[PDB]
Amino acid sequence: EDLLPFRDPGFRADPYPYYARLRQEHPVYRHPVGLYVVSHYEDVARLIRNPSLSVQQLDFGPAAPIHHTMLGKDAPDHTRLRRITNRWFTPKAVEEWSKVMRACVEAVLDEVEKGDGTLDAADGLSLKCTFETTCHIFGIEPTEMDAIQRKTYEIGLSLGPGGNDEEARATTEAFAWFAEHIRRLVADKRARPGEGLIDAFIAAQDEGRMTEEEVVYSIFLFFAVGHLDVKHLINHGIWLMTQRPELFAAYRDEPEARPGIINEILRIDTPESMVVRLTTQDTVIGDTTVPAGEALALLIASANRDPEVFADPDTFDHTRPLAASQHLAFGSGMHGCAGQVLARAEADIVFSSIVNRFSGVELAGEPAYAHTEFLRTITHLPVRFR
Ligand code: HEM
Ligand SMILES: [Mg+2]
Repeated sequence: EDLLPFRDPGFRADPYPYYARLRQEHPVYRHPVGLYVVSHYEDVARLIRNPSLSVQQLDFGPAAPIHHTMLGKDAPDHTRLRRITNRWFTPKAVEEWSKVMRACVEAVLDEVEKGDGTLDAADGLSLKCTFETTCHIFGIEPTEMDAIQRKTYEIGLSLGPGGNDEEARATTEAFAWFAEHIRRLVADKRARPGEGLIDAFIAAQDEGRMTEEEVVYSIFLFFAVGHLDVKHLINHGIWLMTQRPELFAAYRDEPEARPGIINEILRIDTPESMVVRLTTQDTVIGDTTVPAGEALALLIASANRDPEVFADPDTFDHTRPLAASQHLAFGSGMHGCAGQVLARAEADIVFSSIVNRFSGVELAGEPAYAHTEFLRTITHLPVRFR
């Protein structure tokens, strides 16, 4: 705990002042859990691109199956796996996915506009539409959305460095649920092939480029990333529009401002706080040398609030230089988000659909949260459109 008390409710609600104290006093902090925590932008940016840091040799504990996915592999296995999916998430591919996302979003807003204008924008929009888009990509009908959201969040608790024993058991149970669910999806597609990403994983398996477990857990990974951080971008952006009507107006009236707005939502409340790596050689980080064999937590959320890069960093300003494009919310280096183009498209579709159809959005109740040391989480976001 000490300077980063992961399970403390105050820290989870607002960790930014804790990051600021670390940046000032301990840029490389040896945390009691056995992590070296790295809080400055300059150091995070260099390390996340350093090819000597490993994910494959990290102990993921109950989340070990992530080692059967690109997220849990070092090169060359990383390259092998990532090359299978690269063509599915290019700007060209995203043009197709955008039509699906747009239709889903527009259908939700049609129900809203025909009713009383109220919506839980979390379960009823950001989750629903990102999940349905992911299922279209895979080539399946949408089912088990609630379980998939819940069990992804459960796994997230163990990926956070504050995870405990009870959370670990729920995590292994979640992976068993996912593997059973996904094996049925794959069996169905072997029996009746389509043209979706699941079909592409099956083809890769049949060509000897992936194992059966790599197929199953890679589908898991895309279920999780297809909705988890992107729904926070959407949720937090909608919440900001309820608080800041000038942001609603700018999104609608200034198309050139839109990347800057997306970027500033991501910078101010980074959906995933950190990425973890293992050193494989003595690693110099400023005035500290970390031995080989040590786990590093690269605090992207702290980097994103570092005043050496972002002036007045705790203030939301969508008009920042270079559209706030220096943020590290999508990571960087070998593992830099494979879904960035899709995520930015999905968020843009939601925000543009809202501001082109309604005059404003307001809160219709108190939001609910489930923040952790690792994940920012809006669980319920009751709004009214007009
Ligand atoms: C705002 C939304 C998102 C944010 C902030 C985000 C952030 C990140 C970050 C920080 C990582 C790096 C993890 C590391 O270095 O350990 C990552 C990896 C990845 N993300 Fe995203 N992500 C988002 C949306 C998506 C979406 C919609 C997809 C869907 C394809 C996706 C797919 C991935 C994949 C597959 C990886 C692993 C890449 C690799 O290991 O080479 N992400 N994401
Ligand atoms: Mg329509």
